[PDB]
Amino acid sequence: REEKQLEASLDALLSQVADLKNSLGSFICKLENEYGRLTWPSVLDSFALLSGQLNTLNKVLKHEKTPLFRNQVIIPLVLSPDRDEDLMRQTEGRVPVFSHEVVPDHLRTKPDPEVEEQEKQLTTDAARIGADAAQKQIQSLNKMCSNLLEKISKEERNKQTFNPTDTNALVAAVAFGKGLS
Amino acid sequence: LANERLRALEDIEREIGAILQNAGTVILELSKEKTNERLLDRQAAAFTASVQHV
Amino acid sequence: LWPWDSVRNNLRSALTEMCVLYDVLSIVRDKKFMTLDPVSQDALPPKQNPQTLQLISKKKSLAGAAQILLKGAERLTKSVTDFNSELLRLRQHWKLRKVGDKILGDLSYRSAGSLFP
Amino acid sequence: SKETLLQSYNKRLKDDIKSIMDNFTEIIKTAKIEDETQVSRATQGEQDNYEMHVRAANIVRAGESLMKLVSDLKQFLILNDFPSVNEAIDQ
Repeated sequence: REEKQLEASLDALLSQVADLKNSLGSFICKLENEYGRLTWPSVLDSFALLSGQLNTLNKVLKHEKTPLFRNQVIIPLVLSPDRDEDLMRQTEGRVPVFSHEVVPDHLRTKPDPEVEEQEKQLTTDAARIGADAAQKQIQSLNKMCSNLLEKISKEERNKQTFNPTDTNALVAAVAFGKGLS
Repeated sequence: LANERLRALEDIEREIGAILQNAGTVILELSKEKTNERLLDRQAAAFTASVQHV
Repeated sequence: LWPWDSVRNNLRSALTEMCVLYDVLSIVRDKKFMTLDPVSQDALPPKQNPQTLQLISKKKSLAGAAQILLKGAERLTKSVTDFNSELLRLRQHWKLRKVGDKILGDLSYRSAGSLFP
Repeated sequence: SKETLLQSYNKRLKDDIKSIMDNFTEIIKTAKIEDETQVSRATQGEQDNYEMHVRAANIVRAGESLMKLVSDLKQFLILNDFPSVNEAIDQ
């Protein structure tokens, strides 16, 4: 029951890996082989699609129809000094040698060093007024976005120079004597 | 024979005014207080229908 | 390749974490060497976790949208303020013609009345 | 034929019309608010911003594409006209 509920999310989460590899491996060879003929819209479209579809798919497989983000247990159990061929079978040759420290390195839950200063900023902007004025600002801005989508939803919804009848009247008027008396 | 190049200049140099129309829409939008909501709405409607007359 | 160097390693930065995610989710799915246990615990937030994130996220989204709009807005204003000026001479002084993708013109007196192949 | 070129220009004009509306719709479609159901919302806002950034650049490049495709027909119209062609020859 629950294990299949984990599986139906994680299988597609690792299916997103295939699309990400198909993007990046092609990018690696096409950057080296085709550095010239610079086309900024061509790479901007690739960046736009990578931002669009991958970031939506991993989010929709990690934020809904998924096990809770604080529930499961990430457990490393086997590690050896020599190369464990199971990982190179799974990762298709990636993460080589299978060192002792690379298994703690795999669970790199520590963020970037600049994350410490942005957390310091998150403790710094709370020194001034917070969740009292900005709360009503984002409430009024949510109502403003409702007004904008209402505006969008209310905004989302030859001469006959030739005359065949007159031409057929002209071709018949001079044919015989009608319309002269 | 300069009439159609004048029409093309009307197509081109309107787009600066279109940029200013979008800017005047969004700056009045990000304002917390908007007494002239009619000005904002007519800026948006003018930007919508003016690309259409272009 | 001396250019495009930091973009390559910064793409491997996203590559490695996503590979680790793939490896751990392919070893979670296998029942061997893995312990499955539903641990339903709740972490209390000290602040309104959806609302306090909404304090900054939509504000930065709208601000960055306006900034990246204004990035390309001023780029095209100076890019438009002579190519077609001389192109209106050859239509009037001489004979103009277009074929395929290239503009050409004849020189014979066929227009002036000369039967010369 | 000539009608094929006319239909190609009409099709690309209608594609230019469609692209602008498709760019403006998805910016405000993604701005709606939804309740969280096991989401861990810390990663969604930066995703929405980074997807808004490319959508506005899509409008910018759509305007650039309009500027280029107008100039594409500018040289097409300039080669075959009759405002003063039969008039300026005899003047």
